[PDB]
Amino acid sequence: CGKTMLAKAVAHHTTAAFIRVVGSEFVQKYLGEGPRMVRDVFRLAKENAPAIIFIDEIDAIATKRFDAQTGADREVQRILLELLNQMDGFDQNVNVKVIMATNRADTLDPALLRPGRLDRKIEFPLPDRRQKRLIFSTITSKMNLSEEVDLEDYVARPDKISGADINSICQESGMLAVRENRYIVLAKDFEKAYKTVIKKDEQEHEFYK
Amino acid sequence: LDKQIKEIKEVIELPVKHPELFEALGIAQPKGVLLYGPPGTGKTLLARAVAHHTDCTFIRVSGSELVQKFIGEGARMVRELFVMAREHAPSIIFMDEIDSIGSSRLEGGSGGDSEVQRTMLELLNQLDGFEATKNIKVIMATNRIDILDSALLRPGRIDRKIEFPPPNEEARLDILKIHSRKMNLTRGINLRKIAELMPGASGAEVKGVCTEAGMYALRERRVHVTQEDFEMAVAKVMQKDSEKNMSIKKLWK
Amino acid sequence: TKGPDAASKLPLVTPHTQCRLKLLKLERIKDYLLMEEEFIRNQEQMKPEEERSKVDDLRGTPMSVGTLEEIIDDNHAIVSTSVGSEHYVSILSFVDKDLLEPGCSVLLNHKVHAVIGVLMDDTDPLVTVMKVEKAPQETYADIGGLDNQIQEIKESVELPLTHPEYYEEMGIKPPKGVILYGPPGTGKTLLAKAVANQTSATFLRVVGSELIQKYLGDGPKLVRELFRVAEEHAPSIVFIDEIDAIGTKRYDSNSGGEREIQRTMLELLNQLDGFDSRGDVKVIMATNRIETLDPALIRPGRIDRKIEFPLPDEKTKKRIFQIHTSRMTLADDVTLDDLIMAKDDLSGADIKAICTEAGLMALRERRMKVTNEDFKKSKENVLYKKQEGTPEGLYL
Amino acid sequence: KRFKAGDREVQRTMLELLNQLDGFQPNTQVKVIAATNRVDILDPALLRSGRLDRKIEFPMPNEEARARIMQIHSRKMNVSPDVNYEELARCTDDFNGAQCKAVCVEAGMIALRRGATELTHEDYMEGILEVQAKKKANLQYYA
Amino acid sequence: SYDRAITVFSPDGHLFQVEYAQEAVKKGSTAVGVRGRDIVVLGVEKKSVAKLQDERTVRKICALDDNVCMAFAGLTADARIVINRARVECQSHRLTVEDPVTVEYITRYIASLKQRYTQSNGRRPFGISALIVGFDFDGTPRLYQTDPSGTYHAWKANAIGRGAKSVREFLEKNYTDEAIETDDLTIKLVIKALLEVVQSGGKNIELAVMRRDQSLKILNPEEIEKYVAEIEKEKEENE
Amino acid sequence: PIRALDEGDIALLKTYGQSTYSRQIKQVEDDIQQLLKKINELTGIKESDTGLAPPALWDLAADKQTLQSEQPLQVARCTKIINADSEDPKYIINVKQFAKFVVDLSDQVAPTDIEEGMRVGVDRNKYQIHIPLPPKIDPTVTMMQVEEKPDVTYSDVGGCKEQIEKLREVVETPLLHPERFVNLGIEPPKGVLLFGPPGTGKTLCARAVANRTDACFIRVIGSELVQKYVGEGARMVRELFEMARTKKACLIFFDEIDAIGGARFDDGAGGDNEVQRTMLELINQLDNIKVLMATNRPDTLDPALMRPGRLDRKIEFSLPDLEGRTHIFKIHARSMSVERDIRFELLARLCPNSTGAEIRSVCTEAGMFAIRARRKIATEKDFLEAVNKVIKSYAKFSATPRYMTYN
Amino acid sequence: RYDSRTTIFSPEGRLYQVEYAMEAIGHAGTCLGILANDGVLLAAERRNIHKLLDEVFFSEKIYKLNEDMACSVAGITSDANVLTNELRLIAQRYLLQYQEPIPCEQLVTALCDIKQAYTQFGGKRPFGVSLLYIGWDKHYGFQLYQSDPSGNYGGWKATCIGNNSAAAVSMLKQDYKEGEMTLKSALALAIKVLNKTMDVSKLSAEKVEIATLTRENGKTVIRVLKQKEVEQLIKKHEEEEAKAEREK
Ligand SMILES: Nc1ncnc2c1ncn2[C@@H]1O[C@H](COP(=O)(O)OP(=O)(O)OP(=O)(O)O)[C@@H](O)[C@H]1O
Ligand SMILES: Nc1ncnc2c1ncn2[C@@H]1O[C@H](COP(=O)(O)OP(=O)(O)OP(=O)(O)O)[C@@H](O)[C@H]1O
Ligand SMILES: Nc1ncnc2c1ncn2[C@@H]1O[C@H](COP(=O)(O)OP(=O)(O)OP(=O)(O)O)[C@@H](O)[C@H]1O
Ligand SMILES: Nc1ncnc2c1ncn2[C@@H]1O[C@H](COP(=O)(O)OP(=O)(O)O)[C@@H](O)[C@H]1O
Ligand SMILES: [Mg+2]
Ligand SMILES: [Mg+2]
Ligand SMILES: [Mg+2]
Ligand SMILES: [Mg+2]
Repeated sequence: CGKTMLAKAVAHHTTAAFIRVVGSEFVQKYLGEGPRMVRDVFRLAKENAPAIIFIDEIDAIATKRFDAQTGADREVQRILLELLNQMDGFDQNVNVKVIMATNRADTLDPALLRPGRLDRKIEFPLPDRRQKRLIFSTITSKMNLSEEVDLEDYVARPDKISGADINSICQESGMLAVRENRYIVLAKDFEKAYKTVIKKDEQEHEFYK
Repeated sequence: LDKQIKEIKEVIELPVKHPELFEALGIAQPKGVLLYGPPGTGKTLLARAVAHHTDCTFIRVSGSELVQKFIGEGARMVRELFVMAREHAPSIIFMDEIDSIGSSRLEGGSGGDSEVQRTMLELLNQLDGFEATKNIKVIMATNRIDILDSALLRPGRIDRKIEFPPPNEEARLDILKIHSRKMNLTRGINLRKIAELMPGASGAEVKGVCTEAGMYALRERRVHVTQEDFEMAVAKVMQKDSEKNMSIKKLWK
Repeated sequence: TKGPDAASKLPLVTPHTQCRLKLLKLERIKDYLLMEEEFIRNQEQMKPEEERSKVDDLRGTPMSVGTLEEIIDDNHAIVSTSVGSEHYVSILSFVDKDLLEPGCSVLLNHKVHAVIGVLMDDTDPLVTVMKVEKAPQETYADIGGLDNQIQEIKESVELPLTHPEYYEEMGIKPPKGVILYGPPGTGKTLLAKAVANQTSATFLRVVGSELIQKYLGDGPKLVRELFRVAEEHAPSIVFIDEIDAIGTKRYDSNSGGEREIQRTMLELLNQLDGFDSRGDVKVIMATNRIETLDPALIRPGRIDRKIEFPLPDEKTKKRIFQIHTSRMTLADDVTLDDLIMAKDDLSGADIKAICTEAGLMALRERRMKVTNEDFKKSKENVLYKKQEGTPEGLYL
Repeated sequence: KRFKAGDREVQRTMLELLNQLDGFQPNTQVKVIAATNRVDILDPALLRSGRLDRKIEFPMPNEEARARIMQIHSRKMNVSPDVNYEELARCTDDFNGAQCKAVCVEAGMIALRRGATELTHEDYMEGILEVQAKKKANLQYYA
Repeated sequence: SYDRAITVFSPDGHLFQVEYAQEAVKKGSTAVGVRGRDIVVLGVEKKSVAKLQDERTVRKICALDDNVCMAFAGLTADARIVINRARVECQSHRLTVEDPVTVEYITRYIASLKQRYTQSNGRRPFGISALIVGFDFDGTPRLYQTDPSGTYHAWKANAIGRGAKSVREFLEKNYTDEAIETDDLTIKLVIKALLEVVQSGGKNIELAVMRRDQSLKILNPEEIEKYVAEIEKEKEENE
Repeated sequence: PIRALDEGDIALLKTYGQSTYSRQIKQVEDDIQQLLKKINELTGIKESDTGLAPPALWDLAADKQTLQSEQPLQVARCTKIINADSEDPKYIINVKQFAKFVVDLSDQVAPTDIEEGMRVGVDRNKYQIHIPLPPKIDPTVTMMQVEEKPDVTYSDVGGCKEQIEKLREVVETPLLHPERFVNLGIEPPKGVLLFGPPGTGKTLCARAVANRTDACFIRVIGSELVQKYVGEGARMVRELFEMARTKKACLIFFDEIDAIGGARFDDGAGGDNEVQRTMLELINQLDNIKVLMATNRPDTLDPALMRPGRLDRKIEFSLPDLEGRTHIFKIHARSMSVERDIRFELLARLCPNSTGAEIRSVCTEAGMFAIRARRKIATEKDFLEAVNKVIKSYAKFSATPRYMTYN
Repeated sequence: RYDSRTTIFSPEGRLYQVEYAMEAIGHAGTCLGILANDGVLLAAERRNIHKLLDEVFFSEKIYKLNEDMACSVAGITSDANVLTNELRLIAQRYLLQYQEPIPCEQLVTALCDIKQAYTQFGGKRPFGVSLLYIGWDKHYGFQLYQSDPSGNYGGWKATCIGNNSAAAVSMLKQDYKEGEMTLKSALALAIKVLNKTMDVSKLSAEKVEIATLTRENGKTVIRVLKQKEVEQLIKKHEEEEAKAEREK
């Protein structure tokens, strides 16, 4: 729904020092390397201030804390605690903004959802009939579309397709037009591709419904 | 946190500034404080306030700074941490997020911490061990107090275990008044009413409410915040996640 | 055998009411210390050469330290330079060819490498710091109760040194190796600090975490050096506090860092009971968890007495209170029995914290004389970290 | 397998080895063989076309194979003519060839303990019981 | 790993699940019972009033039959069931055999009922050990002690619950023939036996006495208080 | 309302009620502390002599000549001889850590004295071989072998007669009577692995072997075989085995094999593989030499090391039976001052599933109890008390309230 | 760990599964019985007060067992349903067999006997529901009985279970009234405690349920108060609360 793409746009539009780390990158072995990596990330933001830290897929290492009974969960909880300490601790970092992207928003630790660490909890919902039109218009603005291709008949369908699904519908329609050696995407290709990205069920098992 | 500040000054400031009271009274000097409570209450803000007026070497050991990949290195770093604190005595070590290193000792084996355990035991001996320590005090702050072992929370290491409960109405009104001192409040904005609209607001959430009330004026290109700018900002910061399922919600009568 | 390098403790004064006789005893100690200072300073000042001078010119400055590896001839040897190389050095005349032994640290001339001295007492400074030089000021009279526990530790580390005839006339080998285990805050490290205050033997101390190192060979080598120093220094006591750090139960670890942990543990086991019998060196280990230690480490033969320190009893708690309230100024209405009778699991550290807190509440009310209410308050303000965890009213 | 650590020396040895296996083409008289008890920890780069290839498979001996193996390692010893090697194989399960020789060695040793020249079947049975450190006790509840 | 089943023997022949059943009684309130010449007195300590609950539904000493009574320990949940089963069994035995039950027979029944619960998987043992004391023997007083395992023993005097070791150890040194020579002295023996309470309050001691061919008589908190005062006056001799 | 202690309250608290001698006593105490500090400073540096010989055995005039004339020679090993024309061989020498060089002889030494692989001594300037050197003897491996025979004999090991005979039939009998093993054609096992619960007598049986050995017994420390520098453990074990081979009838005893015998796993990013490769080199050496190994956890050893090609025999030291427990009691009570009525058979039955070390502890603790009360003879009553506190106090719970089920 | 089965005894002798069932009542609803002569009441709370909940029962937390017995419920819904079905069945069995109403305690004893049986026999999860009982009999009159998922019960004068049980019982002890416990005072105390033990303030009438039992002409009328009388009760409590602020 554009969580990563908005951070990409911010990185393209920032005068600060963008520092992207993925949540899975902090899960390194050799205990004392993950929290140390968090310490290095925040320190690196500190000297090259102003700087922005984008931590994508934080649900990997920022799940709600619990009574860990092995070094496995103890280390990931330690990474979460190091994140909490470096984002808001005894050393207040100035001019160091943090963007953090998750797909769950409820497994997150309550200390990390504090309005002193993650102030703005922006929600990226599935595009509606209005946002889908804009997403189609922006993706297809570069694509070579036939005049008979009216985008409205696809944005008015009630299927809850995401922005990634919209981009899929566009790219695969262009791919299908390419396959037939045609340099213009026709409405037939759009309709054919529209059926292959919204039939996500496919397999199922017919008894869960 | 007026009571909490006064209770924490009886260990940090009083034993250091006037040790003669303790010697004359015939009691040992309190050594450690554990600031526990729900997140966003002031357990680390109090550490910064203490470090601002301390006139002592204030060491900060926050999170997993003593957890090193090499064995016997975290214990070495703790040893040199307490050596440096002694040559610079009186000194105060603040250990934020003590759950990172001070969790309950797990059974040794395949699945179980053993090195962070070892640096933890070195710290345990450093606070209260064979060699008595002088003019060294620790204010380690945590969120979960039940995950810490009995040895790290035993007295002689932690004399005072100060709790940071969520602020009450007369306290939340105070938080609303210290985080809005620089804010250009209008006339007729009853800060107590907004405090009354935040039952159990942690304490950092009050600052978040103030910040969002200011934000609601930033998007309108203003400098003054009205009562409606706060009331519509309380519902934003103080948002709640419901079960969103009556079937689960009626599991229990 | 250099002899027991016992800690230097000044004589105790035992008026504690701050009376004049306390000042008289302290002033007597001060006068003797001043006289000793006068003696040494006046010996240096009053005190106002051809044979050793030629030797010092021959050796020169600096003077490297190498490891002897081979005595080729009576005048020729092979030493290892402190980087790891080898050299076919010459042995000079002033070098005593008896102390020249393979493996010992030899002094080498800087310009023309040649053995010019033997460096005995080359102990790693990570181990020379392990020795206690200033004894703790906690005598056995500073512990309330634990008479059974004190007697067990006194028959293995003090009695075999004051009356060895009792052990030898009967046929025993005196217990060599005791483990101090129990709940946290019961008096184990206190007992260690108490024996260190009464023993006449060198008292090496270790938290069981100084003897663990990042390097591959340093870990077990340090415990070997520690036990070599303990044996070298005549009767000795090695206090390994918090032994749970190193001596945990062995297991097939898939981590190299943990496999060395067991490897230095297995050298602690060897240095306790191995092919070569130990010397006159007792070992005192302390841990909060005896169920986690390796069975071989706490095996009889290595550890002979398993001294248990349960949470203090009512009488023991009453004695601990008086021990910790001796220097207080108690009011006439302070009947301590109100706090002792409580069924709460009150450890000795808990008692000391109650005393300190009870004194602090007196300063809260501008008083240097603590009353009974101060104690009843300090009990509640200090009895945290344990809350109340028990089964509900199931059992009658 | 691969993992600046101190293993960066044997790594060069292994890579030089890999270079020489791929350097020489087949049809020449430089056929190589390699043996290992754990291919689980072996770098699969070693097990690639042009390198070793043709992984020969060595199983734990079956009953008939165990009997045969136990027969070979007793030819130099004065074994009695009446020893049922097949029954020995039945009583020896989950046994590698090294243990299938150790049983013969232990049977001879036990025969020496008994002060006998030829090895009876009971000596071989006691060797089977002793090769796995088990001690045979006549339990009373069987009868 | 030999303690998560009841029908699994430990390498040293231990039923560790059975042993853990004896931990429940050690957590229960102290109950003492001594057999006298004509008055068999049994007492319980640590009443532990919740200051908001009526004590009638708290009762721990219950009469299995008209001439036998029993005080238990451990958890009350199994105690009530064994109470009902023992009552039904003694009534049934009176039905099939005209002679009413004796103390030993009811003790044997309770022991067998517990044993059949400790014998099979899928059934948790009764976590109580009850003091069976009564005068139904028609002339000779007897008191018995059951165990959660299923073993029943006959004692001249016993002590169960939290404090069994201390009360039992102190009871041997002062249980002799001269002490039991008098009924009042016999009940006073219970008085000093339960006097070693956890807090030794003296007001949480409930003692019941049954005599030869008499009925059960739970001491009211005026006769119990009077006996406590009398014991204190006797104990005042130390001064 | 915890009112803060203002300065006026502080002064009154530090002054009102003070004993008149408190200030003077405290000043005297601080003076004592400072005086102790400075006096220990004035004499803390104690002389550490550097092993100088007595002045009688001094030759300073010739010592200076030795210093100026003789030169330090770097110890090297001649890895190869080139023999360019059999007259200028152009030897190649390894200087261990420095580098590898192609050098020639000095005119002093003869061409035929320097044979391939032997240790050579080179000068610091041109690295010419000046003097041959004897083969390397390791200063630590030389100390590894036990020069002093342990005093404990075979009669001091009780309850393990079958294990003792199984150990002897491999360690001593093949070394003293190598004829019974040749007549039947049996290859004598060249190694055993003494394993069992801790305290069963694994190491005691090794000291008993060393006492009656007739051989060269080496105690492998295990700690030394794991060095900081890479490859030094493998070199240590290699020269250990080489020295063992040079000696006739050598015995090697790797006590606590678990230190250098852990199960193999890939841990290249670290020093674990160093001791791993030392173990592999040891296995290579293993597969007249007999090898001993003892362990209390034989399940952690590598299966390759436990296969009967390196350890042909595996002797299990189980807990002694009753008859062996009485024998152990008698051995450990032969020197004790006991009364001559002791029922050691009775004492053995009160120590079920007990190791041979716990019986020694019981014997020691009986005399401990007989010392606590001033009795010079340890009667039977003390032995029962010693058992109740050594064995019963730490065997299990098995308390009386839960022990009324066994009768 | 020793909480795999309900029949497993811990090494300390604690039935871990039982105590897990016991502590789970904290997730149950708040129902309390106040001290009262010539009457007795229970005060329940409706967590699920969603507007889309049509109300058909008006007694979702209040159940009537006999003609003179009423009980609340606090636990799993299905367990409460089956337990109250067994309650009514046992009460009617006693009425049929003896031609006399169940005398309060023997009904509670019957439930506790059934409940403990699940804590002893394997394969059955312990009933994780605790429930108050009120009633009247010719033996002891008005009684208040506390069920507990362990099968343990107990007579009580004032107690509560569910969310904020400790606060409710402490507050009931703060103003604990013995003897002078008229029904009006009991209702006022119930509303007063429910004002604090429930997090939501102002005590909305639709979210609070009171059931009272009174002896009227030997009939033992069991009453559930409608919205109007609950509204006037909370109004009375509100007017009383206004006077309490005169101290400042
Ligand atoms: N009692 C309070 N008074 C004033 N400001 C407060 C208070 N509690 C929180 N805040 C504000 O909220 C912020 C939250 O940070 P704080 O250090 O208090 O968090 P914490 O949860 O207590 O600790 P940690 O960072 O260790 O998790 C503070 O920086 C401060 O600005
Ligand atoms: N019997 C006792 N008499 C007097 N003081 C006691 C006694 N037992 C404990 N204490 C007090 O307990 C305090 C805590 O230190 P102590 O050495 O007892 O800890 P410990 O039991 O070794 O702790 P840990 O288990 O954390 O290592 C001591 O300062 C001492 O004053
Ligand atoms: N069979 C035995 N007969 C007599 N004494 C024995 C016997 N077994 C053990 N002991 C005594 O117990 C002590 C235990 O030490 P020993 O070296 O034998 O232990 P170990 O079994 O090798 O232990 P670990 O497995 O911990 O290395 C011995 O020194 C000896 O005095
Ligand atoms: N508003 C949008 N306009 C165009 N493309 C979009 C939009 N939202 C999502 N996408 C497409 O969805 C894909 C997934 O990106 P994004 O949603 O940012 O990452 P994530 O799935 O992790 O949130 C992108 O390749 C992007 O092209
Ligand atoms: Mg993303
Ligand atoms: Mg913090
Ligand atoms: Mg300690
Ligand atoms: Mg050994």
